[PDB]
Amino acid sequence: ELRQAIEKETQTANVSISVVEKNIMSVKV
Amino acid sequence: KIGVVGDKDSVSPFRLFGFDVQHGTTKTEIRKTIDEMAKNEYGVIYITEQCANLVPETIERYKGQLTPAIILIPSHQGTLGIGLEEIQNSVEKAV
Amino acid sequence: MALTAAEYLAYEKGMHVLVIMTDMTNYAEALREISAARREVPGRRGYPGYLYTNLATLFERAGRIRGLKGSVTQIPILTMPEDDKTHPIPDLTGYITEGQIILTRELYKSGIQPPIDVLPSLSRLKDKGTGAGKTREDHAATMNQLFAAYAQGKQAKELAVVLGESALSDIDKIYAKFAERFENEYVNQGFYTNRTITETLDLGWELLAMLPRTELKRIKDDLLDKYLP
Repeated sequence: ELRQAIEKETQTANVSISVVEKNIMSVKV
Repeated sequence: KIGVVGDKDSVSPFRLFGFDVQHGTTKTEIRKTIDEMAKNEYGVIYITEQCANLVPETIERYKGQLTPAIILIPSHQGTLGIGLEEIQNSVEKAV
Repeated sequence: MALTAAEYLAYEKGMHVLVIMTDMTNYAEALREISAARREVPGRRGYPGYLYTNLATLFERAGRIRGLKGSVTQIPILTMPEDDKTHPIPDLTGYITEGQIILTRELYKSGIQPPIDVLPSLSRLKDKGTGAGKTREDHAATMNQLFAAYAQGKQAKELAVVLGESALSDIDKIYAKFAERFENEYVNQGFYTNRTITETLDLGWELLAMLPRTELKRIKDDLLDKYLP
């Protein structure tokens, strides 16, 4: 639902991120 | 740390923000961008779907890696429908 | 000789006797030697055909007798060849003796002294010496609680190292923390450290106290708050 929404909004149309990666046992999230 | 790749007209608005925006057109150097975009720890990369059918290999390679977070996006014309593809085979592969 | 001497101390002197024999595996190896001397053909696994009976002849000579104040108790020790119970020496012994105390290589190599593993261990007449008049009134009730909690703690431990620490509910994590604390402080006392029965029982409570009051479903309302820290 995020993906499709994104598509429509995009089509009719210092700032960096820091990503600590949380964990859920096997992969990290 | 955010990078974006695509057509200048659609992607240069991202340069208002601190986004290392590229204008790559190549099949292999798009990877070369993404590969130098891999050893620098850019958390997220935004990609116009128009550029992604070029170097499909390189985003399947880092797909298992957390960084970079490779993201497909429609350009000013439109997406190629990479969303319809990758959410469909990924849901069925697991279950 | 020893059993005859033990029977001479109990049944004709009224004394409570305890017998300890080591090694019992060596007894069988020597029992095999005189069989080949008689040229008798071995029955199973190279051991003679009367091994079970020959063991019972010197094992089943223990216990009280009506009218007499004597007592004969045996603690035979044997080394299982290459840590196997299905071997004729400890297997046949099981059909004669009531229960077994098993030492574990994994425990001794982890510094546990004595390296007794209580799960495979067993005493068939344990409840006969528990309860008021012989021991504390929570003896049986506690025993099963520590026992069931150990297995659960061991299972929490095995899942922990395969799925990570976080996959555990934090009370399964305390069951795990319980299960190693259980071995290191309760099981492991030392070969020269005596522990009287009362000191052992409230020790269990001190370890059961780690667990909250909610899971302890083997103990009743008289005993749970009469002894728990």
